[PDB]
Amino acid sequence: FKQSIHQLFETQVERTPEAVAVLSEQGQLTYEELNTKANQLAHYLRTLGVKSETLVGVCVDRSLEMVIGLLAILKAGGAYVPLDPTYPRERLTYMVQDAQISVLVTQTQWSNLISDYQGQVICLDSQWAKIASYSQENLVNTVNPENLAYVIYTSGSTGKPKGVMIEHQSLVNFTKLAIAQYQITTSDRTLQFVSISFDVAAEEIYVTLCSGATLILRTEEMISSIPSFVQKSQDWQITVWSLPTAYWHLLVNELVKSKIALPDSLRLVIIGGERVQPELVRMWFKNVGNFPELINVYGPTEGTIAVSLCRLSQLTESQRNRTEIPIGKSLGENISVYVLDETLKTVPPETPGEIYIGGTALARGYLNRPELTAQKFIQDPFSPSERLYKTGDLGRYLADGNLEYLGRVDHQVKINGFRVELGEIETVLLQHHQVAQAVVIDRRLVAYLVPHSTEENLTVTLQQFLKNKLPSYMIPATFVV
Ligand SMILES: Nc1ncnc2c1ncn2[C@@H]1O[C@H](COP(=O)(O)OP(=O)(O)NP(=O)(O)O)[C@@H](O)[C@H]1O
Ligand SMILES: NC(=[NH2+])NCCC[C@H](N)C(=O)O
Ligand SMILES: [Mg+2]
Repeated sequence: FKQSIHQLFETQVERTPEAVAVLSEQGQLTYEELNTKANQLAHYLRTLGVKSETLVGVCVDRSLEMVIGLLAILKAGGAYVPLDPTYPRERLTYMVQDAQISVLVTQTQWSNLISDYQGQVICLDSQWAKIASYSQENLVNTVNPENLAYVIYTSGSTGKPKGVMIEHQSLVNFTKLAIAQYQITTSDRTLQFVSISFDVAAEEIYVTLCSGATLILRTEEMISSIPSFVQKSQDWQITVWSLPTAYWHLLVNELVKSKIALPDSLRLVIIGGERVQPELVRMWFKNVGNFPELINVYGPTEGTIAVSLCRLSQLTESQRNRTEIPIGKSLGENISVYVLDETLKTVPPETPGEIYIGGTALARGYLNRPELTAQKFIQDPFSPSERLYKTGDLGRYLADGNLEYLGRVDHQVKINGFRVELGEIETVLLQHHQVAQAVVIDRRLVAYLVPHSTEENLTVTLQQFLKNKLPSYMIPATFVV
């Protein structure tokens, strides 16, 4: 039963061609229309040399175009590499060079964003008349399941981000499991929330589109305030929210502080990305109750989005009166979530250890980082045909079988909900001429540094320096000497 993610999508299109697939504040596309437009772009991409294992950069804003673009790259047999337009030129250029990207799917408003680029560029906004001349038919046979679907960059502690290579087979497995876990149906309306620079965007997009639900693309404005976010979700009649945990934390505090009613259409809230606060979980159950359903979802990018989940609304009082809220149990049978000792042996229940992931969830590895790949994706000594991914997350299984997240072994953290290696920022700061040694810590980022010379506006100088290298959320608010 061999299948690619776009094939899963294609099966759905055939089932329900006239359903609305994607909605934005600007327009909408039916399943048929999304499929035919992605086919037209895909056919064009094939004529540009895009084929299986070809990496295609995607530098688009959240729009109907974004979705067409992702699906087209997939259908052409390529793997997309998200290139976040809010990142600085130098970071984007690095990714393009590192990934050897020679096709860039973008829009005219982003065209000056690569330190400039010798490959083929397609601007979806200005060249649609050309693209509309290509075939609307599904392409046949362009990938195997072991072929890449996307390469997504994450923070690197040695000083540069690195790409996590995700094959179709792991993504398809994820998507099918999540669809059944969440009970997504053709009646659902899912809010597309996170940037495609984070793999949770793939959950939101593919779970929705491969089940026949409607994907609703959010605006920048709707998240600036919780009342706006809630009211717009009520206007859209949203049934599924997928929220970074830190944003859900904001939401809960504002719910109680105000008398804001949740949308009446909302049936499920999926959270993840960092440790949920038991107090806010208790505050949620007191003020909201058990509907909408609340699920805590865990996993790293390297395990294809998520590997564990816990239905918080199904926890007993006692399970929620604990000091950690569980991250739960494996998303499915072909995914193993282990707590292991230093020799990779399982431990008795309630014994803490490090979380390692096995089975269908695994990334192929890190793009062009053989040392890091060998370090993190380990051959299973007790099952040599298989690999384990070392998560760097500590945890323990409770007697009831639920996994608890216990923290990190290292200096990876989450800032604004985004994965940050403190070593990335620290490594980058050492490159400045007037920094001698440097250390960056949470908690919020504060930089600890001894300069070569003390200049008295060194805050703004190191800030402006990092501004052009690192995403904003990697820039400390304050510095210390
Ligand atoms: N439900 C959860 N509870 C606690 N921690 C979580 C949960 N979900 C994810 N995490 C943490 O987030 C890590 C995985 O981050 P990941 O999803 O790989 O990065 P990201 O947020 O997409 N940003 P990046 O990968 O740098 O672009 C895990 O290893 C945990 O430390
Ligand atoms: N809504 C979700 N399914 N979120 C997934 C949570 C796990 C994911 N690794 C993260 O860091 O966010
Ligand atoms: Mg993830």
